[PDB]
Parts: sequence; structure tokens; C-alpha cells
Amino acid sequence: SDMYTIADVWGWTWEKDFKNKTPRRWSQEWEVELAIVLMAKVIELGGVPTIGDCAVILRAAIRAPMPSSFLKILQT
Amino acid sequence: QITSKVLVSEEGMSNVFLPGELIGLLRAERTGRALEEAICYRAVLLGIT
Amino acid sequence: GTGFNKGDILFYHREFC
Amino acid sequence: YKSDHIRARQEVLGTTIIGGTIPKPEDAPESFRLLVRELRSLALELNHFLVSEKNFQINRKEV
Amino acid sequence: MIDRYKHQQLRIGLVSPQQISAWATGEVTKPYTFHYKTNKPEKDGLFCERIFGPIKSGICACGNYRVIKFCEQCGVEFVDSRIRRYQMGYIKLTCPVTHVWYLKRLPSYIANLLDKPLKELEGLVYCDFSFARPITKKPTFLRLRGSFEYEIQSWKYSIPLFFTTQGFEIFRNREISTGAGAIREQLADLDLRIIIENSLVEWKQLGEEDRKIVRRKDFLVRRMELAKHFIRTNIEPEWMVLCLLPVLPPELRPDINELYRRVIYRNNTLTDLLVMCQEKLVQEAVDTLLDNGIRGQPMRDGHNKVYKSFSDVIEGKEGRFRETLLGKRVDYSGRSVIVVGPSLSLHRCGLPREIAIELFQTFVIRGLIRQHLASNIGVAKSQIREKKPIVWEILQEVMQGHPVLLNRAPTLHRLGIQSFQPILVEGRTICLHPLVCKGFNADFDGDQMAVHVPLSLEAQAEARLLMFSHMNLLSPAIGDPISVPTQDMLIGLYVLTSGTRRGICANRYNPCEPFFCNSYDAIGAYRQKRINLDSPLWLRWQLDQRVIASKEVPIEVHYESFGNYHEIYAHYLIVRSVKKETLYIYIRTTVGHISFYREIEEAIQGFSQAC
Amino acid sequence: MTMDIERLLLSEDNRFEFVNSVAAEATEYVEKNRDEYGGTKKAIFHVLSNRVNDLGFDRPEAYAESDPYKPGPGYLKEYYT
Amino acid sequence: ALDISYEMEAAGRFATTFHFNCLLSVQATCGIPEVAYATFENMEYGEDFMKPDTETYNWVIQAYTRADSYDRVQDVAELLGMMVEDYKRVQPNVKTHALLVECFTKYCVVKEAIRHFRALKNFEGGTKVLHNAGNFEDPLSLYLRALCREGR
RNA sequence: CCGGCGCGCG
Ligand SMILES: [Mg+2]
Repeated sequence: SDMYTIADVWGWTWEKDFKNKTPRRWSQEWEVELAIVLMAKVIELGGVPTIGDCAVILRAAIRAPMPSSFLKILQT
Repeated sequence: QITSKVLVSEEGMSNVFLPGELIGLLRAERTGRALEEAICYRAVLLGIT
Repeated sequence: GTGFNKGDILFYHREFC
Repeated sequence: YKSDHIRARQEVLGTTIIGGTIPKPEDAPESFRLLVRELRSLALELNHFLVSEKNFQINRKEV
Repeated sequence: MIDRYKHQQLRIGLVSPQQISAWATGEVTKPYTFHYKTNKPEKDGLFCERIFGPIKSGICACGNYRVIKFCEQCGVEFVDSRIRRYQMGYIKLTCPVTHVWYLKRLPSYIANLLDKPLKELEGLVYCDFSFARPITKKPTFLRLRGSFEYEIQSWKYSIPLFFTTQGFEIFRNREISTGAGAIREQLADLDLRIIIENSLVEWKQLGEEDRKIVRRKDFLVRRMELAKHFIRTNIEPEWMVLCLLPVLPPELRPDINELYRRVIYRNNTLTDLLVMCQEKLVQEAVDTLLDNGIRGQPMRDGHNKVYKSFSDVIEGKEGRFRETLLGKRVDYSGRSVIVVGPSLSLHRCGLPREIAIELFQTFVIRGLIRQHLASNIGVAKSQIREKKPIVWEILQEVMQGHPVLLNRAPTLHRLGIQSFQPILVEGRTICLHPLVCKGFNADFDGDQMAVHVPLSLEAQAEARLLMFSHMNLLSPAIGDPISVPTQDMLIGLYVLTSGTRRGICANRYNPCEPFFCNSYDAIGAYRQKRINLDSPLWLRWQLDQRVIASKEVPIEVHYESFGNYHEIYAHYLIVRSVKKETLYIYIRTTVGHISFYREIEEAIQGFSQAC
Repeated sequence: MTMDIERLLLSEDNRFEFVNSVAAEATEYVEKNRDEYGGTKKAIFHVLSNRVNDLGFDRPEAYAESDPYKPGPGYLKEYYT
Repeated sequence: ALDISYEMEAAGRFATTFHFNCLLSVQATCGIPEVAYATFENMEYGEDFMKPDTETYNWVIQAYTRADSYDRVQDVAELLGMMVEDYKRVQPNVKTHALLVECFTKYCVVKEAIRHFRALKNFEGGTKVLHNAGNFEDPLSLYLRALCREGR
């Protein structure tokens, strides 16, 4: 009766979905995907990324070839 | 007063406690249930001096 | 021990009679 | 005021001859002020602060 | 209930040179203490009257007087001489000197914050070593790293000759420096957050890889812990090297003055030159003044006696904390030899006339003046000095209801000081109750006690309602009684309650006593020498059976044919009948048991009747 | 008076509060009538007697008693230790 | 308010959690966590009607996380543990998680701030409360910065 | 009216 954590007494049922899981290996495809998603979501919120921000993400996609992402990053 | 402290172990490093820090037993157990930030400690016996 | 827990109307208005 | 509170020793001598109640000293005795100056001689400052429980004003005690 | 909150705090912190100036503002410049002839305070000296305040309150260094701001000629204030106990000064050191506590004590704070071995800093501060690249926030152009022990040959002649003198000295203290100035420059330009981050990353690198692999870790934990505390406080790490030296008020140093002279003796020598040796001599003068005995051999005086520093006078059993603050000598206190008084009450003590008249002197003065027998305070004191017969009536009157505190020397528990009601006794000794000797651990073979008088009403109430002996009959250690009869009283009780001789110790031959209506008859017969203290007798009992005896059946029952039967026990006789409900009891006892029982019973009944 | 002091504390949850209240009442007594106390009448004894009397138990005022057998003025009783 | 509460308890009506919370609403902004913690200690070790609730824990945590000097991360962590041990009688709200995210952000305990931000997400308003209308150095912006800096 | 040294008492 003395074995309980902040998660199981405050109803944190989502806590067990972020633990005891093998982490995802970093890949340049994953990084550029996250970069595109983050840039879109920052734009949606009113935060305007700078010209330098777009150039860095673009060069990341050039490093590991991903032409399918070129068409959407440049127009944004 | 002799048995009221624990010793933060040499590998438990965070922004809450530093390794080797002498903290109270009740404080250590309360932070244990609330954080999972390497709250690593072992009971230490202190002399009356 | 003993130090614990920090140790005018109705006047000038009478009936004239 | 039986050992070293200079101001309060002289008031106790006066009240007891008139029998008019002895109040609390409320100030620091000369032994504590003597310690503060010695700590000042080691480049250390020791200040006594009173925090009001009413309006949380910090009051610096004369020492 | 809402607690009566009280939020009071005191904090120490390393002080700043600006705060030292604000203390003094007022600089002591000369090592002169007093004039050899006139014994007057030398101007600008350790006892200067302008710096610290007026001796002989309300007079100047010239001799003028005003009624209790600044003079014109000598510039001395017009205030009380109290200020000479509190007003500080300062010594403007030409070169910064490190604080000994933060360099030489182990582990060194300066060494850990700068992250260099202690021997390197000690060589830099004491020996003739120069440190390369002392600061970083200003650009350099040289590739000298570490602390080169040998002087650089090029830096001695070549560069100064090429770079001349003025501009060279302008940029001199940015690539090479020495002594405590270099340390202070290193401390001033430290970036504490960078220190924390570098320490953390080095700790992680060490961990990701076994004695000194751990000891280096503990240094890193210690350094980032040390670095964090500077960020959240208002302390500056460069305050560990002193630019000014605060000076103790003169009235607190009526040895210390000798050490203050040497600082001025060697600092004023150094400013005349403006050389490396004299800079070190000033630093050692401050170390001896602040803390002697840490540097191995401690500096002695001409008599080969070690000097006493501020650390010595604040620490130790005889220091300020453990001798002046945790215990004090008090007024209205006396002392004399204690003798036994067996006639005293448990709440009373006896005071000699001299001790009582000294302790209650102000109350006797009030008693004299109040009933118009003294015109003023001086006349009353003169009457007290003359031992007039009316002084003692007033003393005896004012001592009524005013308690005193007695105290034996080795106070091992709280019953070592108790409160009693004083009475005037003849002689020069303190009369003490015999039953309170065990609490004081006192015997009458030379012991003495101290007496204290509570003055305020709160203290008198505390003494009367908390410290009197009749409310402290139990010891706090285990709860056993402390005021139990011992020795002579115990022997008397044992003899009193030792009953009859029995068996072969009572009769020479094998046996093949008066009857008293009440205990008063037995005691009266004992007074008239009719019976002895331990001679057996039968006492008629008209209460319930309440005699402690062995739980045994009667020895012999004498049953009569008329119905009455007598039950004979070891210590009582009981007469019962079958026709009636009568029941008579006779107790076989002595006068001693009767006397003990009657003593306790009469004590209880008399205490009840008196209330 | 010892019996009275024990009796007064049978109705007090905290004895330190009792001592503080007695001291405050004695201080009020002294402030209101300064000249009546310090001699044969003590303020704390007066407070104790009044608190006992407030229960309905008769007591002499401030437990002030003298010796009727003093042989005139000037004679002081010599205590027999 | 303190004088009137003292007089109320002198008249025979003891203070409950309501009056103590009213008092704490002013003590939490004095810059000295010890006043609010003294009030909290008075509440916690008292009678049943004086026991702290979610608002009391929120006031004390806010007092500790917005202190003028010294580090208060250990104090906030122990208060959080005490609140957790009181789960049968107390439960958090949006302000609790906002204050905890702010505290664990300013002291760079990022993962705990992430946990409490996940908890805070389930409340409407949520990040708007954490933003604090831009006051107190905008804890929402600091949380975003802390997430960005560590590559989370 | 300050500290050391020596001798004692409980
Ligand atoms: Mg003896």
C-alpha cells in the first residue's frame, strides 16, 4: 500500500506509453521530416522563420538525397 | 538524529541533487515518488558530532 | 517553554425644560 | 540586563527603585555586538533582519 | 489555532571593499597608537579620535566641550564615547592581499574555483612566480601558458625595450602578472556558468568510462556546487582577495594593535617604493592578523610567543562563541558555603544577611523611600551602608514572596538549579533543606552554591510556578522520585518499622501483651515508658482489613459451641459469630508501625484541613 | 498557596500559558496601583489569591500574614536553622 | 486580514482552509517563501478543517518557484512529494501543472517539465495559463526554448 | 579590568 508514484495516483495513464520502448534511431529522413513538420507548425502559430532557417533545412535534405521533400520545402 | 540522513550516491547527478550531498531521509523519499531524475541515495549513519 | 509561540451626542442636547 | 545590555542595566536599576515594571530589552547585548565587529575584522558581515508577519517588510536590526 | 508567526533571520556574507568603505566612512594611515608623553590619541593612528570617535564623550582632540557635530580644527565629532566601541576604520592596501581562510585552508576555495593545484597558487602568492595569461576578457598576443617559475629572459629586457615603458605598463597586467593581484584578476573575469558547464561535461566524460578517477569527479562536483552558489547570491568570488582591511574599534582592543601596526608598517613602506619582497611582507602581516598557525610555523613576537589572531579569539573553548556568548556573569548574584537545615520547609532556604542585603539592595531602597524613612536614593544607600536596625525590617518585608534561585557548580541536569523562598538566618552560610541535596548532588563538607534573584514579574512568576521543589518531585530521566528520604531518615524509619523480636529471639524456652482501645492509648503508654518501641501489642481495629500480610489461612480457629469463633492469623485476630453480623479485628503490631501510619495519616489530614 | 497553585493548574491545558497569563495579570495590577505592591502585598500572590477566590474558595488577600507575637517595633524574629 | 483572523480565533471561531488560503494568496507574492511555508506548516500539522487543499499547495509552490534568491528546486520537489502522498484527499488542477512546468523549466529539469506539460495538456487553457500573460519571464517561452536547446 | 605560569577547593 506504500508503493505508488505520481503517475498512478494522479491518473497518468499515458505515462506507460512513453517508457520501456526502444528509441528510434536518428536518420536524416526522420530529421528532415521533423524539420518540415516543425516549420509548418511554427508558421501556423505566427512565428516567422528566418531565411537562414530554411537554408539549413534544405542543405540537410541535400546531404542525404530526398527529392520527394524538395517540392514542398521550397514553396514553403 | 543519527539515522535521519541519506547520502546521494556518486552516480546520481541532476539539477535537484548533486552526488555526495547529505539530504534528509523524508525529503529523499518524497522526491523519490515525485521525480525520476536519478534520485539515488543510500542511508548513512552520522555521529553525534 | 514560556517563549513558545511568541509567549459626543446626547450632550449639549438635553431637554431644555 | 543582568550581564551586558548597557542600556537595559541602567533602566533596571531605575525601575526597581520605583517599582514600575521591567520591560523586555529587545536590543542586542554588548557581547553580540562585540562578536559582529570581530567578524567584520575578517571581512564578514553579519546582519540581523526582522520580517514582519503583517506586511512582509524586512527590518534591519541595529547591530 | 493560527501560529504566532515570527520571521527573524541573520546571515553572514563575504563583504565588499565598498561595504568596508561604508563601514569606515576614516582610513587609518599611521601606526602610532598614543603619544609617548601626553598619552593622547595620535592623529591618523590606530586610536585616532577623528577616525573612531571622542574619548571622554563630548570633547575634541583639542579639549573643547559641547553638550551631548564636528569640530573645525581637529575635526572630531560631538557624540558619546559609545561610538568608539562600534565605529570601524580601514587600511587602504596598496596591493590586494588574499584572504588566508580562502587560500590556505583545506580544501582551498580559490584553488578549486580557479582549478589549479594549491601548490601553484601558493608559489604564485608567496614565491617569485609570475602567472601567464591572467585574464581572458581582454585580447593578448603571446603564447605563454601556465605559471613559468623562471623569469622569461625576453620579457625582462627585449619586450620592455621594444615596447618602451608607459604603454608597456599600460598593457603589462594582461599577459603576465604575479601575486594576489593576478588571483583577483582571475577571479573577477570568471564566467561561472561556463565553469558549471565545463565541470558537468568533464564529469560525464569521466563517468562514461579506481581511486583518483573518483577523486577527480568529487572535485568536479565540488567545483560546480561552489560555482552555483555564487550565481544565486550577491557574493563575488574576487572578494576572497582583499583590497581594503577593516580596522577593529579601539575600545575593543584597549597584541591585536601590534598586528595592525605591522600592516601599516609594511604597507606604508610599500607605497614609498611606488619591491616584490615588500608586497609579500604586507600579505604575511594580514595573514598573521587574520589567522596565525595555518602556514606551518606561526609568526611569534620578541618573546618567542605565538601571536593571537582574530580566528584564535573567535574560536576554541575560550573564544567568543563558547565563552562570552553561551555563558555570562550576572548581577544580583551571591555565593556562600551551604549548611544543612532540618527545620526548613521543602520550599524554603536560608540566606545570610550580607548576601540578602546585597541581592535585594534596590528593593530595600524602595522600601526605605516608600515609607518616608529615606529622603532620596543616596540617603537610603548611606543608611544601608551603616547597617541601621530599620534596614533589616524592610529587607525581611521585601524578601517575602520574592523567590531566589540556588545552583551548585556541576549542573548535570535541570534539578541542579532550583527555586526557594528565602528567609533571613543568622551567620554567613546558606541554609539548605536536606531532602533537596540529592538533586543538587550536594553534601555539607565544603560545597558552595550561587544565588540569583529574578527581577521582572515574568521571571518571578516563572521561578514560583515552574522551578519550586514541591512541583519537581520526579526526575525527568526515568520518572523516579528525587526527594526521597536517605541515610539518617531512612535508618530512623527502618528502626521504627522493624517489628518485634520473634521466635527464639523473643523467648528462651518454647512457649509450650497489652490490648489498646486505640492507637493514641498505645502512643501515650509509650510516652509514659510503659512499653518499648518494638514490644508487641494488640490494637483494636475499627476500619476495614488493610494490613499488608502474607496471604495465609488462620493458624488456629477457636470455635465456641455458642456460635462465636476466633480466627488467629500471624498478625491479627478476627472475632466472628454465626448468630450476629459482628466482626471485631485486633492487629498485633508495635508502637513504631502505629507511629509511621499515624505520621502519614496526620500529614494527609492536616494538609486537607489547612485548605 | 502550593495547594492553590496545584489546583489552578488542574484546569490549564498548558502550564506555560498559565504562567504567562498570571504574569500579565500581575503586570496589570502593578501598573494600575503601583504603590500597593512590593511590601506586604505581592502582585503575583494577589493574582493567585484572586484566581482562587474567583472559584468561590475564600483565601486571605495575597496570602499576606504577619506575626501577632512580635514584641513591639524594632524586634526581628531570629530564625532557628 | 491577519489581525481579523487572530480576533476571530480569539472570539472562538478557528480558521479553516478557506481563511488560510486567503492569507496565502498574499504571502505567496512577498518574495520570501518562508512566510508561506510557515503558514503551510501551520495548516499541514493541524486539525482536519485546517488541512491543505490543492489551492494551498499551489500557493506554496508559487511562493517557492518565484523566490528572489537561492535555489528552491529541492523545496518544490519535496512539496510535490508531500502533495502526491496526500492523493486520497487532494488532486491537482491546471495551476499546479503550470507552476511545476515553470519551476522545472527555470531549473533546467527538462524531463519533469515535459511530464507535467503532458499532464497540463489535458486542461483547457493549459499553455495559456503557463504563458502567464508574458509575466514572470514568460514560462511558456522558456519551456519552448528548453525543449529546443536539448534537441527534444 | 589583559594574558600566561604555579598552587589549591568542591
Ligand atoms: Mg561535598
